[PDB]
Amino acid sequence: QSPYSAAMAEQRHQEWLRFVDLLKNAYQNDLHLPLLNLMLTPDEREALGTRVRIVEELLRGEMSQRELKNELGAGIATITRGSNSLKAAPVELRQWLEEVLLKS
Amino acid sequence: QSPYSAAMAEQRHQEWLRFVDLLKNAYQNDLHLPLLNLMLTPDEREALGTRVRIVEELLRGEMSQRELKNELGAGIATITRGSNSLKAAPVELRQWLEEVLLKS
DNA sequence: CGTACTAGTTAACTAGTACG
DNA sequence: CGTACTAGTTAACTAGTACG
Ligand SMILES: N[C@@H](Cc1c[nH]c2ccccc12)C(=O)O
Ligand SMILES: N[C@@H](Cc1c[nH]c2ccccc12)C(=O)O
Repeated sequence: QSPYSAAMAEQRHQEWLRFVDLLKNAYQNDLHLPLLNLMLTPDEREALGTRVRIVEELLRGEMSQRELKNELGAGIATITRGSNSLKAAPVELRQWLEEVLLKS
Repeated sequence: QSPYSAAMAEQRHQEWLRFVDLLKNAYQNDLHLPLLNLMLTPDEREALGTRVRIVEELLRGEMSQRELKNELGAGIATITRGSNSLKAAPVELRQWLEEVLLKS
């Protein structure tokens, strides 16, 4: 009896993270932006602004349900379906989401 | 006309950067992955996946224009229109592309 | 008070061929 | 031999209302 893969690494990284390695070369300076004008599009930083704005504004929960859609212009399907993604993720790394709002 | 500084206007984009400061908090550890599962989508690693595939395979030039389409499945309009993006970018920061192509 | 949902229109990307 | 084009389809995202 002998296991195939278990010691050192359990999950294998093939695509999304070899991209996060070149991102840390332009994150020390700030050259991942002319790099994003060659491999992706302006529509990727258009959907980062309004998507990161309904989550950064929902987690506060003061004026974010009926009265928020008029300020930016993002429907009630995106503002409350962004809430459905929070209940699927785990709590050990939802905990880091608290490490980046609370300010420690 | 002027020895130092030419034309005064001042301009800054605040959307992709509210996402780059919180991305640097999870880049020191590695919690930007549960982060990409609740405010990005699985199509955001399918676009960083296949878009980093036609550029990292075009810049070398071995099997990335005609014989590539069957190996993964992206069509000839993405692997040849991705070449048109390089002709628009500048050489001062395309130079950093050499800082991460030669070494990587 | 809050959420979920039913109806409403837009956007990128994919695939095999045409010519320089 | 290396690029770009004609024709083909596959997902994403907006908006305003009603019920628990
Ligand atoms: N994964 C997101 C999908 C999404 C696309 N565009 C959005 C804009 C805002 C919020 C969420 C989204 C969700 O279902 O929640
Ligand atoms: N700006 C890119 C947009 C793009 C979308 N999907 C792609 C796939 C591969 C390469 C580029 C892309 C282009 O037109 O080239």
